[PDB]
Amino acid sequence: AHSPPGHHSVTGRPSVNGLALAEYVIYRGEQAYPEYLITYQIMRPE
Amino acid sequence: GTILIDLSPDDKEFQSVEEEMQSTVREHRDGGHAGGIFNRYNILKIQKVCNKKLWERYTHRRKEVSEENHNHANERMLFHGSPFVNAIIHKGFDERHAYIGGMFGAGIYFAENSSKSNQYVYGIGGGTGCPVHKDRSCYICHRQLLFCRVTLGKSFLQFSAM
Ligand SMILES: O=c1[nH]c(N2CCC3(CC2)CN(CCO)c2cc(F)cc(F)c23)nc2c1CCCC2
Ligand SMILES: [Zn+2]
Repeated sequence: AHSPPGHHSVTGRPSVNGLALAEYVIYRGEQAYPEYLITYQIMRPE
Repeated sequence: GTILIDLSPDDKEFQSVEEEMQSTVREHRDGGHAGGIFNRYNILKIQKVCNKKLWERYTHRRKEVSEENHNHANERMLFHGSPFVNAIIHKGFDERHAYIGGMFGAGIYFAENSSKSNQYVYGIGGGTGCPVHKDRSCYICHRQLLFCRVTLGKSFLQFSAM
């Protein structure tokens, strides 16, 4: 797809869950660089 | 092309990135269905991704965007989870493979919440979970996220009902 006219990205901002942070969309692969690769496990709540 | 440099846990850069991972975990309205049930991660490794051609492609576009947005690249650091993280670190992001079913159009998606990107490491909605145990909440199998430099430029603000 293409970004909205005159824009380079979309900010998707949750307006109901006040603790949910934003999500972002770009439409050109050249607008992101994969800088860190993080290897992890999720931890079982104790 | 791509080289991966291991960061020492005693390095402030490692600790800084772990802090961004840990502090952006949130509860998800699916009760953990997609990404599993957890409040924190066990970080096993953090590697710097180095690729001169991909970095040059990125900074060239960043300069273009900057000049089109009152000299402001609007560059963020954001998370990306994907089953194809290995392809991404070697080939770069590719808009030919946008997320078609995203709420904000067919594009490349990133999150401020690490735990939102964690919902995509094993596939859309967690897929069928880890390949070994078929468990979206597996505590044993290793997961991988990318922490990415993202140029937003002039960003269209779309409020969502989430
Ligand atoms: O970190 C995020 N990653 C994503 N992905 C990444 C992976 C992707 C789905 C979208 C992409 N895709 C197309 C070519 O790979 C594909 C194909 C598949 F078979 C499985 C699959 F999981 C995907 N979406 C989001 C966030 C955080 C913000 C919210 C949305
Ligand atoms: Zn597993």
